[PDB]
Amino acid sequence: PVRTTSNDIVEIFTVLGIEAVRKALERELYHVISFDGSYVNYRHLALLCD
Amino acid sequence: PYANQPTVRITELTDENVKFIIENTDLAVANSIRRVFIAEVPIIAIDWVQIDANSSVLHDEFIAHRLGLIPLTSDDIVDKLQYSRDCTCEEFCPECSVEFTLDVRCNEDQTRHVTSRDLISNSPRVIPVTSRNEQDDILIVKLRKGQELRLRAYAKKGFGKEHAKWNPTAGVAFEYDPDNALRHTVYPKPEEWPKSEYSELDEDESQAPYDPNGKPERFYYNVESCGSLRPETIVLSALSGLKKKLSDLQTQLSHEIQSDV
Amino acid sequence: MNAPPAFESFLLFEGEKKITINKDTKVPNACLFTINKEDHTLGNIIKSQLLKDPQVLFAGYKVPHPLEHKIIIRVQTTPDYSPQEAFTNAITDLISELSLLEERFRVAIKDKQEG
Amino acid sequence: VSENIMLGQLAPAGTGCFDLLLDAEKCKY
Amino acid sequence: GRICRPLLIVEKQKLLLKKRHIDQLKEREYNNYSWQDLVASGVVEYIDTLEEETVMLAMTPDDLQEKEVAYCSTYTHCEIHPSMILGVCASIIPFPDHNQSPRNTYQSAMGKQAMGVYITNFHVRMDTLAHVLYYPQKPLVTTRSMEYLRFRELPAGINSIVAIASYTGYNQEDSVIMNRSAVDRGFFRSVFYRSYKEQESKKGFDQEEVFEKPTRETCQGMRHAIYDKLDDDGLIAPGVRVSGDDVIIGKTVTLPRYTKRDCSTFLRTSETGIVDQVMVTLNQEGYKFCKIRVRSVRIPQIGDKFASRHGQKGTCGIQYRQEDMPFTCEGITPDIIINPHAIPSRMTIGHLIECLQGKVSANKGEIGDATPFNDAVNVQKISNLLSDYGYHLRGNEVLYNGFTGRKITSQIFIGPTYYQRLKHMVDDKIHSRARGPIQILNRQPMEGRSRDGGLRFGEMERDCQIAHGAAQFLRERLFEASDP
Amino acid sequence: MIIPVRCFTCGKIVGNKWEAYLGLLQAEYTEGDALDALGLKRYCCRRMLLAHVDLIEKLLNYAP
Amino acid sequence: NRQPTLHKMSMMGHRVRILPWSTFRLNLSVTTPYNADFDGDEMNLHLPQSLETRAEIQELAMVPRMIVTPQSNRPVMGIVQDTLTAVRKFTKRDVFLERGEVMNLLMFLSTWDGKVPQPAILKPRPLWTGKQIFSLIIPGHINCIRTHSTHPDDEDSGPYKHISPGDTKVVVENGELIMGILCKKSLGTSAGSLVHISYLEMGHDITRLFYSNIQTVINNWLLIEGHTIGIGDSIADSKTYQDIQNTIKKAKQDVIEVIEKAHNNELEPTPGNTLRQTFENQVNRILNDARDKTGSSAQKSLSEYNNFKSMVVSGAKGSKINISQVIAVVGQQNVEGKRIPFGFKHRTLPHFIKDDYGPESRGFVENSYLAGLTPTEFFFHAMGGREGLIDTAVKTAETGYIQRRLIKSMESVMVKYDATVRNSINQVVQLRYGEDGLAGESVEFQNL
Amino acid sequence: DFSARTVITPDPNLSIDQVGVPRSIAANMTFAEIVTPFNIDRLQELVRR
Amino acid sequence: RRDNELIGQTVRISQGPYKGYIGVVKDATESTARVELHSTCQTISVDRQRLTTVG
Amino acid sequence: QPMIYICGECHTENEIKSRDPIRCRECGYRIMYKKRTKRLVVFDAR
Amino acid sequence: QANQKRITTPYMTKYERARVLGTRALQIAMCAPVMVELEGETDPLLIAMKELKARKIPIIIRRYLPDGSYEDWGVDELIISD
Ligand SMILES: [Zn+2]
Ligand SMILES: [Zn+2]
Ligand SMILES: [Zn+2]
Repeated sequence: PVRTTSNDIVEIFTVLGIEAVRKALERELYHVISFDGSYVNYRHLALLCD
Repeated sequence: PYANQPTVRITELTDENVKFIIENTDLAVANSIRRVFIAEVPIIAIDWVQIDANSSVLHDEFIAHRLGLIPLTSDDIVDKLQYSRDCTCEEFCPECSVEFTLDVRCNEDQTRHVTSRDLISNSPRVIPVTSRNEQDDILIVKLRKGQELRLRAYAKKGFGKEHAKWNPTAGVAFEYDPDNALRHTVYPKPEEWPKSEYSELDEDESQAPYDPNGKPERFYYNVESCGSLRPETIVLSALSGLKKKLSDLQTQLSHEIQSDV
Repeated sequence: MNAPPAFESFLLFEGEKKITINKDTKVPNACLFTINKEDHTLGNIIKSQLLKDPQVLFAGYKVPHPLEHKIIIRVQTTPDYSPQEAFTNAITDLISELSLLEERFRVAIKDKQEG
Repeated sequence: VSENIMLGQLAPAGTGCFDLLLDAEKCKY
Repeated sequence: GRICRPLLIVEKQKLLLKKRHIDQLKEREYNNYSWQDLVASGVVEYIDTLEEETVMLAMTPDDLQEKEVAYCSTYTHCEIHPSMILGVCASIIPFPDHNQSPRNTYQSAMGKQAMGVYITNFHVRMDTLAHVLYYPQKPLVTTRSMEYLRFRELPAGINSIVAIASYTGYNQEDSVIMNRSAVDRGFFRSVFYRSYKEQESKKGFDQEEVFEKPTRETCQGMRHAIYDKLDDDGLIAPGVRVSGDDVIIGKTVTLPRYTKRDCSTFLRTSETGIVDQVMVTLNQEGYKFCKIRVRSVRIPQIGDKFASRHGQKGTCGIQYRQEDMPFTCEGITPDIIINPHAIPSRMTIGHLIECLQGKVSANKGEIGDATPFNDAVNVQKISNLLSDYGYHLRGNEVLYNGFTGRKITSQIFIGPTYYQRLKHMVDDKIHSRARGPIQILNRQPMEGRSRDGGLRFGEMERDCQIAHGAAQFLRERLFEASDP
Repeated sequence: MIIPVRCFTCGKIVGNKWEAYLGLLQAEYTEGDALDALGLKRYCCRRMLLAHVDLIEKLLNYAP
Repeated sequence: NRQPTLHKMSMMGHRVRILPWSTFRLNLSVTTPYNADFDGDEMNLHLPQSLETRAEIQELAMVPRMIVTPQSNRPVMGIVQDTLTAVRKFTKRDVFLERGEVMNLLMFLSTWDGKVPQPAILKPRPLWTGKQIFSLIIPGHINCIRTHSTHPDDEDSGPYKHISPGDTKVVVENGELIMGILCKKSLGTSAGSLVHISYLEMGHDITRLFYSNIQTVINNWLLIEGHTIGIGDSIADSKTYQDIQNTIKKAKQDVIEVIEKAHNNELEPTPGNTLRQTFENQVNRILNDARDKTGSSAQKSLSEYNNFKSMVVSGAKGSKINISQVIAVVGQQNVEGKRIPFGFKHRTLPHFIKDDYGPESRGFVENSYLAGLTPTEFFFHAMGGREGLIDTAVKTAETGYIQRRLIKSMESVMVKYDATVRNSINQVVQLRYGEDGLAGESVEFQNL
Repeated sequence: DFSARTVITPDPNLSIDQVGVPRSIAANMTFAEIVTPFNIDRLQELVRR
Repeated sequence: RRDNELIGQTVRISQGPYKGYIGVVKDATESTARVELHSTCQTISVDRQRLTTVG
Repeated sequence: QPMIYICGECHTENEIKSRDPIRCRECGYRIMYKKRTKRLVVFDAR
Repeated sequence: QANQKRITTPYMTKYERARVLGTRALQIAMCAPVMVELEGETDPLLIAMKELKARKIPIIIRRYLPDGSYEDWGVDELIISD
């Protein structure tokens, strides 16, 4: 019940909340941008997720 | 701290090309001489056209540009003529230009080949190369029955840097170190490369051994002239031109050293 | 629309100097010769002739831009000598070499025609 | 910024987030 | 509407196209035996896409022979030649089976933009836009399909001695270096023909237009331009030089600078042409109708786009003279120099093979057969044939630096390659504006070079300057430089 | 549409070689041997004579 | 400016240089931010008509100040095609320059004190090395450590770690290139390169000069060395071709065996995948292994003089895959991530039998671009290419609409004077920018 | 206003902060420079030109 | 400073680098005129002293 | 007023004046071409 | 706001520097008095820049705060970084 997560940010917001979906959204964006080996500063993903 | 003592050995001399060899000189002097043969050797060529009538299938700029590329005999005349920029006349005077004329009309049913023979000049010394008394005449334009081409051209003195029509060379085969002794090139598979005509090596060998104390010497040349200037006149006019440029530069230099104070 | 005149590479414009000498302040006994309306034809021969002078510590040439038709030649010499003097001797040496090469070419041509 | 841009005013962005005043205490040529 | 194509019928294991047919087809001009008689003989059949599902094809007759392992053994049709799957703009590509497919697509899109001789009767046609090349040449490396496309008769390019090398760096990032001396001899030189049309309308007695040399004392809408070139009839004469902002057709309309206004037709800005011919006739309404074809010689310069037949597109980075260009042991300077960096990413090996076959064709005295699928021609055979003329079998050649004469350590690759000049010149694209005309609805700059319009400082630009925090620039561009 | 005057690469005159080149081809000569007889050794000039298309001959079929 | 303006560097400040011809001439290193190539691209130019705007652009949007980007805290403009292939072939261990060539190169240095360095070889002939001149190109006394593209992994562990045999392990100390071969990993747009360190330690003006110097000097040396590409670089010895043909003949035989197993029901599905999916995965695996094996064989056959290798090592343009496709084998053509589908009734083309899942029938291009593609392989390759054109022509609308949506949602969000991040409504989004109040330009990767 | 557009070209002889602007675009576009005793001379000559 | 007599006339440049080039004067000034060179496609400014009217 | 125009095939310099219908008086062709100007049109052979 | 306790950063921002040089350059272009020496400086930009390096610019930057308050920071009190 600690590491089990999902990619559906709606379910995260409905079950865990707004700070959880904030982090889950950042993890999903980071995964989308890093899959091709690229990298973007965290301050940008954070500004968007916030 | 001084100049070199170069030598020359001509291996072939004809009316079309000259093959010579320069030894005991620097690569810079040999390359600059090669560049002068193409860009700083004066020659006479058409640089002004006035089309009075042109009913041919080729527009005026097409004919003018064609006429400019026709080589004109300039062996002894180019040294006497002057550049239009320095000449104190106007229009196109006989001391700074050579007037040409063309008047052709196709009256017959057969196609009329307007050739360089039809270019009538006022000076018998400056005439088209093909017209000089084998080689056929240069083709300017073909005419159909009822067509006309009438103009009045003027030739001027110029060099290659202004336009390629003023280039008296048709190829300058400059070569040095046929056997790759200085290793200026690095053949990854020297056995796959052919041997130069000036190479002196057995067929069992590909390239000469490396020479650490070696310097570029024995520069080979093949100056193929277009026909305007004899192959030897190009070389003489080149060396004289480069020596004049250096003389003028030395003059401007002394004027700047003196102007200091 | 913007094709520069062909004569603009060799003819000097009204009031423009053919050569300018600028003393280099970075190191002593060095100068920069900015020659207008010239190219690698003179820069290479002058560079090479300057390198042969043992009293010349540096001799190089460059074209600031191929579209421009100017050239800059840098010359550094020993304290007992002078860069202007080196550039002058280098031109004099090239003139003597070309004069000699011309006479030996006329001789070679005469010998080849007569056979 | 979109509003000030539509009105052609200095958008409160970068060089527009402040105002400059003259200093009479230092104007001593 | 059922798209179909012909195919050679196949019997049990052999073709029906015997030698007696090829014999009759060779003497086609004598015995009048054409394709119709070939189809009527039951040798060829038109097969459509829906019938191809039930058909078993053979690419070549070689597939019909007995092999160690039988693949099909029950063929029913055969392809005449596999190269026929290509279109028109793709058939002109030499060795298209040696290049990346996108490149062949980009070439098929460039072949339509290449200059040449679009039609033989170009002096009579008064087309609004026409580009004619001075010296068109047929490609030394050609495909056997061009004989049918008539590319041999109306070519669209020039065979250029191209050298794939980095010379001063002016050919980087899809750019090329040209030989100024070649350009002076008419290399890729072309002419641009533009036709201007106009007519005088007699719609009613209230106001009628007429061609006549306008006059300052009587005309109202006369620009600052001089009308002296115009003839009495208001039309201009051929052979006259006309620049931008000049008048070529003097038309006036009667008013309801008194009783008549000037309605003349001016030339487009930045043209500087010469009038080639002028024509006068009557339209459907029986009114006077004039067409003026201006001629402008376009010399290849920096910015003009050139492209080979393999997607290798680029603009002329700089023009070096013959003294400054590299050269081989013999006086062969490259007409064009391209950056080798465009070859590995794009993988246009056909460009290299074309450059090889062209050198062999030029030294052998023939025309290279670059048919796509031809087992009788590969890179090894071309390499062996090149070694017989005293050249490196891989096309490389020793070059000498034109500025210092020193040899180049890396043996450069050089040879004849058919390049094409594209209608996308820089003179037709260069644009500038400074306090010009503005629209009527909104007092903002116009749109287009033809209207001296301004450039669009779009939203994406606003976003960029917002990121820079440049509020004054963003204000000057959206308010002070556009519509204060 | 008509044979150029000089070779774009080198500068050798080729305008006086077209008629002679055609005159050799009709004489049962091969394109290579014909180019050799005219003195075109470099592949640049041979390119000029072997890749040219005399389009002017078709333009003269139209009345002036 | 150049459209589409994607990032802030697509609009940079430039100083005017008036010259004759009618084209906008740019430096080659500044072409990467704009994503501009010279194949006919057009770029706009806006001229500010006020001293305020002139100073603003001179201090906020100039090219030197825009070298490093906050997007990924690394430089966006770096060395390019010729200057990168030549700098690779220039900094090698076997590059020796004479007194004439050195004087020719040093003349193109703006940041030169006029003192010629003592050559690395004084006898029997005075000779300078490429690294000895590059040391003069490098400004200040920066320090850096990188690794060349060909740097083996078994070298930093064993002996010779500090004295590399292949001249890898770039080491700059006190502004001198002590050793190493430079490439994209040391001069490109990567993080921690010599340029990034030059922009951090030294100012922006110094890095500007560092860029110009590299371009001028290296291009003037390349004028001597020269770089090219031809058939000689795409050809391999008969041994390599035999190894390639044998590898492909074996791959096709294995696929034939996989087909015989599935046809005889001797193939079982894998957990979580269908029998068909299992078969296609096995076939794709066999073909991918063959492509990798042949590609490695081609890479091993390239000589140190090969120009393709010279392009991939420096990273100027291309990759090993391109070489494998030009020399050994193009590979399998994929449509929508899968092999060529049965467009016809159970067939890819009417030239193949029905139900032929073999490699040649489903789009395995066993030939290389040099050997030439067969008709079927050409058509299938055209399919593989067309999918790339379609994607490149369709993604532009969706991505541009996304860029617009993202801007309009975050266009007023800014860092106020109290260091907090607020929107137009004065609401607080972050008490400190990026939770730390630091700009993304000066930061860089480190190790705890 | 005060904008321009044309094809680009490589030029290794320019710094990264430099742009090669043709003489035609530079002649049509202008910059409003204020007059001062430091530039009254230059601006005067340019006006009379 | 506007010599309306010269504007529109055909002139032949009798001195300087452009010697031999004839053209039509687009704009005239007390000192220099703008001649539209017939030969080329470039309008140039030439001192009126060098110009020579034709016909 | 005095326009010595040319015909498309008949090529005759019929003096067609203004306020008239374009029509060749010799053959009836409706398309007319103007004659080359009398101005001095020069050309630099470059 | 109490000038004795100013919470903003003591350094001059890149935007503040840009606007300071711009406005001061405009002033110099309008023949305003110069504070420092002008050995060979005429272009108002170079003059304003030397004035910044010398720290002799008579301008006060009014940094507005989100709450509505403001802090007046003079060009001499701010620390120039670039
Ligand atoms: Zn005279
Ligand atoms: Zn030639
Ligand atoms: Zn008639």
